[PDB]
Amino acid sequence: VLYQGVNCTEVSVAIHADQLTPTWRVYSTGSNVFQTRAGCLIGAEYVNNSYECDIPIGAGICASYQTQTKSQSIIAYTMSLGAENSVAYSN
Amino acid sequence: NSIAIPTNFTISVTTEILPVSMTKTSVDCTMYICGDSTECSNLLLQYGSFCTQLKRALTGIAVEQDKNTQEVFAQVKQIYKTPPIKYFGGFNFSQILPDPSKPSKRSPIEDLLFNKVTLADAGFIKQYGDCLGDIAARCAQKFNGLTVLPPLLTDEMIAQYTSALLAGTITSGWTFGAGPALQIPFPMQMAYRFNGIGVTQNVLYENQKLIANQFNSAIGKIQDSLFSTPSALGKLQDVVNHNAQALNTLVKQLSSKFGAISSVLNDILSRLDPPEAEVQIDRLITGRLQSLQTYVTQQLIRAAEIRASANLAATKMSECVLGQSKRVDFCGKGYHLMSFPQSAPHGVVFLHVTYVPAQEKNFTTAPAICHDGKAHFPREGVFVSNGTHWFLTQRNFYEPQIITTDNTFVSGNCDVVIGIVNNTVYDPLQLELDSFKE
Amino acid sequence: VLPPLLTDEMIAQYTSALLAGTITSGWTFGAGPALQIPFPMQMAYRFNGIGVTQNVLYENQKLIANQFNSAIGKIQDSLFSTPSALGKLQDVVNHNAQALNTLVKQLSSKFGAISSVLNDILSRLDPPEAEVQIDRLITGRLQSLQTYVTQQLIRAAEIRASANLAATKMSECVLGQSKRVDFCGKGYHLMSFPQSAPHG
Amino acid sequence: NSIAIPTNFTISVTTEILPVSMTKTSVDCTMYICGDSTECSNLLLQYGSF
Amino acid sequence: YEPQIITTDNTFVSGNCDVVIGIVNNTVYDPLQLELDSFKE
Ligand SMILES: *[C@@H]1O[C@H](CO)[C@@H](O[C@@H]2O[C@H](CO)[C@@H](O[C@@H]3O[C@H](CO)[C@@H](O)[C@H](O)[C@@H]3O)[C@H](O)[C@H]2NC(C)=O)[C@H](O)[C@H]1NC(C)=O
Ligand SMILES: *[C@@H]1O[C@H](CO)[C@@H](O[C@@H]2O[C@H](CO)[C@@H](O[C@@H]3O[C@H](CO)[C@@H](O)[C@H](O)[C@@H]3O)[C@H](O)[C@H]2NC(C)=O)[C@H](O)[C@H]1NC(C)=O
Ligand SMILES: *[C@@H]1O[C@H](CO)[C@@H](O[C@@H]2O[C@H](CO)[C@@H](O)[C@H](O)[C@H]2NC(C)=O)[C@H](O)[C@H]1NC(C)=O
Ligand SMILES: *[C@@H]1O[C@H](CO)[C@@H](O[C@@H]2O[C@H](CO)[C@@H](O)[C@H](O)[C@H]2NC(C)=O)[C@H](O)[C@H]1NC(C)=O
Ligand SMILES: *[C@@H]1O[C@H](CO)[C@@H](O[C@@H]2O[C@H](CO)[C@@H](O)[C@H](O)[C@H]2NC(C)=O)[C@H](O)[C@H]1NC(C)=O
Ligand SMILES: *[C@@H]1O[C@H](CO)[C@@H](O)[C@H](O)[C@H]1NC(C)=O
Ligand SMILES: *[C@@H]1O[C@H](CO)[C@@H](O)[C@H](O)[C@H]1NC(C)=O
Ligand SMILES: *[C@@H]1O[C@H](CO)[C@@H](O)[C@H](O)[C@H]1NC(C)=O
Ligand SMILES: *[C@@H]1O[C@H](CO)[C@@H](O)[C@H](O)[C@H]1NC(C)=O
Ligand SMILES: *[C@@H]1O[C@H](CO)[C@@H](O)[C@H](O)[C@H]1NC(C)=O
Repeated sequence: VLYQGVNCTEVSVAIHADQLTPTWRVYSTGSNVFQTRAGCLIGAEYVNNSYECDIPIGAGICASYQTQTKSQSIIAYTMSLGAENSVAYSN
Repeated sequence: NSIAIPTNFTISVTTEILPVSMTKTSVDCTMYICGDSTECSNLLLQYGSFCTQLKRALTGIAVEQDKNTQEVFAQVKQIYKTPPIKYFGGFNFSQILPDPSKPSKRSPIEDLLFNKVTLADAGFIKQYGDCLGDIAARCAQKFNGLTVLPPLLTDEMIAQYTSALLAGTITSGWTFGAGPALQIPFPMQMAYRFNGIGVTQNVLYENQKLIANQFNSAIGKIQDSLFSTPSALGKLQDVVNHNAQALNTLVKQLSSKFGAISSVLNDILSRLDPPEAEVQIDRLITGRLQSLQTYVTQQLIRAAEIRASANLAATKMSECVLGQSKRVDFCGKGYHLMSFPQSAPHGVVFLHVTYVPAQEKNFTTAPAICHDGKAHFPREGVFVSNGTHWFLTQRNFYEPQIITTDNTFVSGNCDVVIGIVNNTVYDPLQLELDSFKE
Repeated sequence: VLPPLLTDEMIAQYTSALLAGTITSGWTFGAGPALQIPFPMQMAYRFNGIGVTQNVLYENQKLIANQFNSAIGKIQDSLFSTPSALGKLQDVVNHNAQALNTLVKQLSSKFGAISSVLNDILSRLDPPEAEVQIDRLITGRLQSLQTYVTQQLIRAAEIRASANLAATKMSECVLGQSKRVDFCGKGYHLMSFPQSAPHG
Repeated sequence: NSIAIPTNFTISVTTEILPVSMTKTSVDCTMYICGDSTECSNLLLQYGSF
Repeated sequence: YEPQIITTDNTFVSGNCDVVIGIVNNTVYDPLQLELDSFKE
């Protein structure tokens, strides 16, 4: 779940005080809360590895459902634009 | 009988500015019409799916703008890098290639383009701000339910696409645009572009330093022209201003009464009992419904305009940057040689490099030369006379050559051609074969 | 109704300049200074451009000139004889007249009110009732203006697309030679000539 | 092994008609809705920026 | 890729060996000169 336009601190505080209008809660532990430019993304683990964009979120951040380590989950990542190809330019 | 033929040329660089995307807005139906009011929301539900239609229209617009940006910039399958030498025959690309020393890795021209355009929305998380300002200063400041979504591609990621495209065209010309990227020395890419516009390769090789100096000067002129003229980036500022105006109008409409006792919904609920308050609320709902439909209709029309502009920009990228186009005025004014894209907020700026004839001279011409009772026509080029001798020249560059049987072709007699003139048409083999024995 | 910024005389002057440039210098004036070239040599270039050698033009130059003069006379007779040829421009005028007439006619609509005339509402009814009836007429007239403006914006977008196509046609058909099949008419493109028309 | 090749040609002239511009209009919102009526104008003011 | 022998029929001549940057030394074969020599001996 992406909470648009707010800080993750503000969302966590509202959750602890039970002040939010939705009656459902997304299970939240450390590493599962990621601050994006669009808003606070809760329920996806951010990784260093970039990939092709599958489900776009915004501001360069995309998410996908992939097998991690050993165990499938939703992850968030910075979009990869393509493979690198350095052209052997010479005179 | 008079024909004017260029004796010199200028390499000119011009600028074309096209919008690619518009700010992606999002409108909170319940908050705008019935902000934090259960009774109003319950009255709003009696109008059906109206919001849902508004939500779908605005989501479709946001997706369309992401689609337009992706189609315009993501036309290359790989991110190409330039060589570390940065030597391309003497051509200086330091004003169009990324500057590694500054954050965002944008070119000198791209930072100038970004500094010139003032962005009113600049979507990001803004809730942290709250108060302590002199005044809230917005365009709803979020509070009235109107927000701006960030783009999927960031400005840095657009700059990376532009860099990949520049590296591709500089090191491989148009080859990478139609398959694998094949390296070519830059003077040989330009020489082929020269062949593309009907001027031979030797013109470029003989004058390579002059061409490089004209290119570098033209680029410097572009940088100075954009810096000096504050209104150069008119189209992008107009797109930003129109979206800001649409949102300022939509928010300001909330202060209107539309026939109600008061524009504040809480005053209506506080002062009147349900059966009258429902009427006053229905009047306010009608006014807000009209304002939202007008706003969305204008955003859809503007979105269609942006789609058309983005489609034109992608078309120009394919035909001007990833190829060479023979369409007049498509890729700048003059004969098109090559183009370079630059990123700009909400759009793209194209630098169009063209060949422009200069310093023309008028020579006497003739449709054909009659030699031994035969009409000789050019295979390429036109016939000229300096007043004493006839020569064959290129149409786009004065270069006199001896008229020979290797440059012309023969069809018919000399009686049929109205403007035919008498001149000697040399034959190389005969002079040497006659030279060979006698 | 506001006048156009460029008057019919100014449009005629642009068309004349384009014709003089094309005839005297062909495609040259659209990409550098105008350079005079004999017209038959301009056509020889254009024929080579479409894959036909220069001698085809020169051996048959009088046939080509006679076919040209006949075709132009046929254009004048075709436009004179068939009024529907210019329907695309006439519709632009007619639709605009209808939109304006419709908007005026909307003033006579009651929109549920007892009368369409504000002075009658004010004369016969007390302020409160008059205010209700007037507010209703205001709502109906605002709805009519919103409809008119929305329709004008949609037609403006259609006209903008047409104008952009026309600008592309000027640059590629008049100020050059196009290789796009059926872009500049049926057949292999040799050349084009613009003419001014009201609203187009 | 059969190819057709023109032995003659015709120079043809055709006509393409394109709109360029539409009549430019301007609307007096107050006069249209509330022509020469003070009371109507005073109620019209409650619709803001329309 | 389809390599051919460089001859005076495949290339054209304009200018001398100085103004062109990066020119290389290679033999360009004349068709006629070889043929003329065969006509002689
Ligand atoms: C490609 O072109 C750029 C300019 O478009 C060249 O950079 C320019 O290099 C000159 C000489 O190094 C710089 O002049 C010096 O500038 C400093 C600025 O503090 C000044 O103190 C010195 O007295 C001198 O005037 C010039 O500023 C610089 N311009 C920019 C925009 O960087 C670059 O060297 C060219 N490269 C090639 C390979 O031709
Ligand atoms: C290719 O086609 C053109 C026509 O498109 C041929 O030229 C035409 O030839 C006919 C017969 O010679 C001409 O008809 C005659 O015209 C005179 C005019 O005074 C009339 O008195 C005769 O009774 C007869 O109708 C026709 O005018 C002429 N058209 C033009 C424009 O010159 C041409 O000969 C054809 N070439 C080949 C190789 O088939
Ligand atoms: C027209 O061109 C011819 C040949 O390029 C000129 O004649 C040559 O002039 C140079 C001196 O400039 C002499 O060295 C050559 O021997 C001349 N060649 C011949 C064949 O005469 C001629 O002078 C030019 N005329 C004009 C008016 O420009
Ligand atoms: C080109 O040269 C030919 C001769 O090689 C000229 O033909 C002669 O023209 C004169 C009149 O000008 C006649 O009296 C002769 O009988 C013609 N002889 C032949 C063999 O045709 C021709 O007129 C010349 N053209 C120009 C433009 O000077
Ligand atoms: C191509 O051949 C020419 C000779 O035909 C070379 O020019 C000579 O280069 C040497 C270099 O030591 C000089 O000493 C001679 O004086 C030059 N002669 C002339 C007539 O210029 C040229 O250098 C050769 N180029 C390459 C790349 O091998
Ligand atoms: C969230 O609040 C903290 C408070 O220290 C601030 O540092 C951080 O930048 C804020 N994040 C956003 C996205 O505003
Ligand atoms: C991404 O890489 C940086 C490298 O310094 C690291 O600090 C950061 O924790 C990494 N993020 C994740 C989610 O692994
Ligand atoms: C290309 O030529 C320039 C000439 O200054 C030279 O500095 C550069 O090293 C050359 N590059 C290669 C790859 O030969
Ligand atoms: C060349 O052009 C000039 C333009 O003023 C004209 O006066 C001159 O007569 C022309 N000369 C020829 C030979 O066409
Ligand atoms: C063409 O113009 C340039 C302008 O700098 C000049 O340097 C060059 O010598 C000119 N060439 C001719 C042939 O006039």
